[PDB]
Amino acid sequence: GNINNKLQHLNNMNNWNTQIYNYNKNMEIMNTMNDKLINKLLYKMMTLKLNNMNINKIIMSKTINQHSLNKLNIKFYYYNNNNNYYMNMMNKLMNIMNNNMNNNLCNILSYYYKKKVTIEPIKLSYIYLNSDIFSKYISLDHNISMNYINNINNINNNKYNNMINLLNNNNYIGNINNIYNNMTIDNIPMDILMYKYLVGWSIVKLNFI
Amino acid sequence: TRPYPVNVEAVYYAPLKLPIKYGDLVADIQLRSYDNENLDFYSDFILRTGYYLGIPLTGPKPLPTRRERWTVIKENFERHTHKRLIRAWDTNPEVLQMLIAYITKHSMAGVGMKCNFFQRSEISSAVGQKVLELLDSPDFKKHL
Amino acid sequence: FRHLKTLYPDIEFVDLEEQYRLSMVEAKKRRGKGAPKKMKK
Amino acid sequence: QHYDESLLSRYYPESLLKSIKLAQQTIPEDTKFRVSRNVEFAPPYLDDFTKIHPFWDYKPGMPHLHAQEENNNFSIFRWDQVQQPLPGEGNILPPGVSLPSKSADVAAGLHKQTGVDPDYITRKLTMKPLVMKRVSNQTGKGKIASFYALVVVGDKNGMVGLGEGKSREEMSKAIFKAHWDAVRNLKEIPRYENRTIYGDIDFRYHGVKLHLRSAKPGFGLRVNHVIFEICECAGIKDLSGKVYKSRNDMNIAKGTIEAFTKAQKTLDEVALGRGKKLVDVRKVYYS
Amino acid sequence: ADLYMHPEKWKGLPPQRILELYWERMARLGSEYKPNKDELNALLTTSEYSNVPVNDIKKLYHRGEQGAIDINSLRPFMFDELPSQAQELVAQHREQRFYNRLAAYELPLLAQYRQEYKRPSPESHPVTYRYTSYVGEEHPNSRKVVLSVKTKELGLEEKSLHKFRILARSRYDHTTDIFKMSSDKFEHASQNARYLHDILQRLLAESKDLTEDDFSDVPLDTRHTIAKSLRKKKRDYEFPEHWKRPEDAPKKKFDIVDQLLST
RNA sequence: ACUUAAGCAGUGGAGCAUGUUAUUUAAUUCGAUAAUCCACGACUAACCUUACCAUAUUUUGAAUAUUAUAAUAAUUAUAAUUAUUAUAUUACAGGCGUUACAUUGUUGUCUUUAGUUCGUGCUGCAAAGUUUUAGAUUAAGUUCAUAAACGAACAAAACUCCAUAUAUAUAAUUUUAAUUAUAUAUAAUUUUAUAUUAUUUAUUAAUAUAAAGAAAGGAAUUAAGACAAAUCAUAAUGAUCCUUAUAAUAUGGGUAAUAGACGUGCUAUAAUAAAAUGAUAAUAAAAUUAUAUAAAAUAUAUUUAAUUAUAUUUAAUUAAUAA
RNA sequence: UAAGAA
Ligand SMILES: [Mg+2]
Ligand SMILES: [Mg+2]
Ligand SMILES: [Mg+2]
Ligand SMILES: [Mg+2]
Repeated sequence: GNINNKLQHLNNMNNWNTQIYNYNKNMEIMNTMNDKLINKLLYKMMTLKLNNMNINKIIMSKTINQHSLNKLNIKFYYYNNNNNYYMNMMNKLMNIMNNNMNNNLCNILSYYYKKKVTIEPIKLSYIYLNSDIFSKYISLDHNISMNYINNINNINNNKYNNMINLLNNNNYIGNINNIYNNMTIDNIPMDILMYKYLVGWSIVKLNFI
Repeated sequence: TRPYPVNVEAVYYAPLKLPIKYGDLVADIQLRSYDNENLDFYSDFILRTGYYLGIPLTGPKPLPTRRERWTVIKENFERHTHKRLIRAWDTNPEVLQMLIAYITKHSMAGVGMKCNFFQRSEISSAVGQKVLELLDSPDFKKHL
Repeated sequence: FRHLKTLYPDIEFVDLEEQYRLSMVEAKKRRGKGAPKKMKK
Repeated sequence: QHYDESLLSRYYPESLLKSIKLAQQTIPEDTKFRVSRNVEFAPPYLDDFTKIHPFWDYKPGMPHLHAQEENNNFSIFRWDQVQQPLPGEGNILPPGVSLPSKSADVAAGLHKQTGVDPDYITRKLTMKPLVMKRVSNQTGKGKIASFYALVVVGDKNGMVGLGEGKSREEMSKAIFKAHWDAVRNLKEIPRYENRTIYGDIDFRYHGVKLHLRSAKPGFGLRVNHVIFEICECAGIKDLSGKVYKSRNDMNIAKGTIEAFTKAQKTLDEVALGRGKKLVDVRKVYYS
Repeated sequence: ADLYMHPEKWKGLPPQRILELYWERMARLGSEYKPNKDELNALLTTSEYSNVPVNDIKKLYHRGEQGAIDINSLRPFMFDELPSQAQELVAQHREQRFYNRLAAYELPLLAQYRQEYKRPSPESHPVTYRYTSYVGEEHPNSRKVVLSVKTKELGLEEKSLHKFRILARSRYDHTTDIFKMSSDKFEHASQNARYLHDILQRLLAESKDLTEDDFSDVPLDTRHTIAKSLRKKKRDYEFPEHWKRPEDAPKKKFDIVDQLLST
C-alpha cells in the first residue's frame, strides 16, 4: 500500500462521499445536505419501464461528489441488465444526465448548487465488483501477493541498476531517458496497480487484493 | 535515443522556484483540505504554474493542522484541517491574476483556497432605514 | 420526482416507494381495513 | 539538456514545439533538478505525455472533474459498454490461472500424486458404485450427516480395485473420492484362462463366509450381485458361489477381493512350489 | 460541428459516421427528437455496415425499443474488468497524468505572459491594501479591506506626526510604527477600500491642520499595545557575549585529497 | 480465574443542586413490576423545545395520483393541445396509538475465539478417529517444541496506527511559536557480554553485574452462541387502532408542586489551612471566533488608585497574525 | 451344478 504512489493506495480523500473544503462552513454543510438529497433523487431515477411487464432497474452505487473550486463532479458506478438503430432506456437516462440540450440534469443541478455540475456514470459489467451494488442487487491470496512483491522488487532493482550504470559511465544524475530505461507505461502501471482481484467475500464484504 | 526536452524532465523533479529579488510580498495563497494528499499535489502544481509565469513562490509552508473532535455517547470522531501557505513575491497584479485564474480552472477535489493580495499604493443600515420609516408612521408620529 | 414526468416525458420513471404505498393501500382496502371516509361539511 | 528545434521536429508533434521552445528558453540549461522528498508528481515510469493512452488517460469527450469540454460538448452517447476497456491483451489473468469429466480429474490428480498413466485410467477403467449410504454422527450441535460411497473399478483384464469415499456435502464428492481410492487400490487378480478362478475358495472376511467355485466356459456369473459387479470389473466371466452369515454389501465387496488375491494360487505357483508338472487335461485334449 | 442537426448532409460519409450522427441527434434532442426521412435513408445506407435487414432497421427506427422487443447476473468472471476500488486508483492515475501533461505542455505556454516587475517605489507608495478572495465561495469576509502604513513614511512634520498618532489611538502601534485599519462594513471590497482611503485623507488633513490644536500637551497612549504585548510570549534574551569561546570552536583540519581534487 | 479478602488513598451524618420514586395535580409527558438490589435519558424545559393539561380554532391537512374549473406562458390553424400556478375531487395524508403489535435486523452485555471447516494422507470391516498431549513455558497464547500426519482458508499473531527519538524537505525566522509547524522516511517485538542459580545442559530461562541504545507507553483490527432492549431516539416491514381527531394550530399552564425515601454532585465543618496582597507582569496546554468575538479607553457602584460587576464605545481578527 | 432383497 505505497502511499507515495497513486496506483498503490487509495487516496484518503476517496473515503468520503462528499469531497469538499469550504472556508465558509455554512456553505459546506449546505453542500453536504445537497449531495445527500441528490443521491436520493438519483436512486429514485434508476427505475424505468417500457410499458408494463418491461421494468428495468439500474443499480447505482453511492454517488461520489467531487467538489473543486470551480465545479462539482458527481461520479457514480452503475450496473444494468440491431441496437445501433434505437436508444434503450438506460441510454436515454444517461443522455439526459449530460447530453440533452434543453433540460439536462446537470444544468438543473448547477442551479441547485450555484456552480458548474457534471455527472460521470461508469458502467460495471459484473455485480461483484462493487460491494454497494452487489448488496443492492442481492436485495432484489498468498500467491498473488508474492507475485506482486516480486514485481515491485524487480522494478526497484531495474531502476537501481539503471542509475548505477549511469554513475559508472550535486545530486542530478543524468538524462531521464536512461534513469527510466525499461520503465514504461506498457509494463509498470498494471503490475503496480492494487485491488485488481477479489480474493474473499462474505454475503456484503468484498475483499479485493 | 528519444529526446526528452526540459519541460518533460521538469515533471519528474521537484518544481523549480525563482529567486526572490526585492521581497515585496504581493499575495499569500492558503490551501486547505481535510486530507493532505490532494493538498500537496495541488501545491506542487501551483509552484510549477508560478515558475512558468515568472512568479517567485517560496513554498508550501506547513501551517498547524486544526483538529475538531466530537464525542458520541464513548465513540470518538475527529476531523483534521490541513493547511498549506504559498506566498508570492515581486510580481505585477496582472500576472498574479493569471496565476489565480489558471489554478482555479484546474483545481483538485476537496481543496479550498483563500487568497490575500497586498497592493502597495500611494497615500492619496437596513435597520436605520426602517427605524426612520417607523418613526414617520402614524403610530409613532401621533405620540410626537 | 414528480417534476421528472414534465422534464423527460419520453422516459417514464417509477417511484418504488410510491408504488409500494399504493399497493399497500389497495391491499388494505380489499380486507375492509381501509381508512373511513373523512367527514365533510 | 537543450535540443535543436531541427532535431525535435522529427520526434514531437508540430503543435507541441512551441511549449518546448518556451520551456527551453525559460529553464537555463545549467539548471540542477532535485527530486521531491515527499510529493511524487510524475508517474513511476517514463512518458513524454505526447499520446493520450486509451486506458490510462481520461477518455476524450467523457465528463469528469477535469473534463475540458463544455457541458454541451461531450461526445459519449452510448452507455451500454464500458467506455475504457482494459489495455494490452484486455485482461488481468494472474500468472498460473486459467479462464472459465470427473474421471478426467481423477486421472490428472492421481497422475500428479502417484505417477500413474492418465490415459489408461480414462480410456480403460470402468467404475461401478457398489453401495451409497447416508451415515450420521451425533455431535453436541446436532446430527452431522455424511455421504458414503463404495465403488469398484477395473479394466476387465485382471485388474480391479475397491475404493471408499466420504463427503459431508454431496454424493458427487463422495463418489469422486471413492473412484480416486479405487484407482489407488488397483490390484492384479489371478484368473484361470482369463475367465474364472483357479479352484474353489472358502474364504472368511469378518462376518462374511464366501464360497466361490470355478465354472465351465459359457457358464455365467451366478453369484451375489456385489460379487457380480466385481467380476464384471475384474474380467471374471464364469463363476458360481454363495454367501453365508453376514451379507453386508461393503464386507462382501471387500472380502471377495482378498479372496481373489490371497486364497488363490496359480498353477505355476503350485508347480514351482512342489516341483511337479500340473497339466490341464482339457487344454491338452484339444491339442 | 452541427452536422448532427442537419440530417440532409448525412448522405455519403462512412456508415460509422452516420451511426454516430444518428446517436448524437437522439442524445441531444431527447424527447424533442422526431423522425426525419433523410436520416432514415442515411441509416438505410448503413444497413450493410451492421448485419441488419432494411425492414428491421426501419421498424426499429419507427417503434424504437418496442420494435426491438417485438422482433444476465452471476456470470463467470472473465478477468476483463477491474473492481471499482481499483478503478478509483486508475482514476487517481488519470488525474495525475492529466496534471503531468498540463505541466509538460500548457504551463510552458504561460511563459509568454511573463511581465517584468514594476516595483512601486516604497517612498512613493507606502500604503498597503490587503484584499481577500475565497476562491469559488461566497464568504462574507471577502469584502474586508485592510489598510496599513508606517507613519514615518507619511511625509508629516513632527507635530503633525504626533497629532496623527494621538488621533489614531488604538490603530497606531508605537512599537512597530504601523497604523492599521480595516473595513468590512460595506458589501463590496471596492467600497471598503475607498472608505479606508477617505478616512486616511481626513486623518491626514486633520493632522496637518495645526492652526487650532496640535495636541502637543497630550502624551502618546500605549496602553492598548501593552495589553496586546502581554498576550504574546516575549523571548527577549540572547546568549551573553562574554560567554563565547571561539577558541573552543572546531578547526578545519588539512586534507590533502580534497585540495588535490580541486585542481 | 471475574469476584471476594487484605493494604493504601479517599469520600461518607449538614445545606444546596440535580435525578428517581412516593404523594399531589387539570397536567405534574414518557421509563419497573416471575421475591437479594434495581422505574433513574439529557451536549442546556421561561415562550420554543413538548411529548402533557385547559380553552379556542383547522378539516384532502406536508405527500403522490386522478378528474374538473380559473387564469398565466408556449405551439397549432380562431378555438384547440402543451405545460406552470391556484381552487375544488377522493384514494388518502397524518398519528410521541398499540410490543398484551410480531418478525427480522441492529445495538448492549456476557461466554468462547491456537480454533472451525476443507483438502489430501494414514488407522479401524465400519459409524468414526487422526492419536505424542492431560507437552513445556508466560501474568497472558505469551514464547516454543512435538506427534501419521501435512497443508490451505479464515481467526490469532505479525502487520498497521498513535506517541517517542532521529534524518531529509518546506518557511525569503514579521502569520515566529525554527525551543515551531507537517509531509516523507528510519528505529525496537531491543541487543551483546560475563557471574550465580536452576534446566529438557545451551545455542535455555531468571536474577545480578557490565556494554550499546532516546526507547519507557497506547489504540484498532473476526467470527460463533446466550440473554436483554419498542427514548429500538440502533431501523425496516407487517399487523392492529384513530380519521371533526388518537391528526393539526394558537394562547396560557405544567414538566419547577411537597409529607417522605434514596442515588449522584457541589460547598463546608480552620492552623501539614484559609484569607489578602504580589505591574518592566513566575510558569501551560488544548480549543473557539461570518447564526461572531470582543481589546484599550471612559463612566457608575466607589473609596487616590487597583480589584470586582455592569454600562458607553466597538480597536483588531474570521485568525500559526487579533480576541 | 447352489445369486439374493426390504
Ligand atoms: Mg413549555
Ligand atoms: Mg405551547
Ligand atoms: Mg399510515
Ligand atoms: Mg400526537
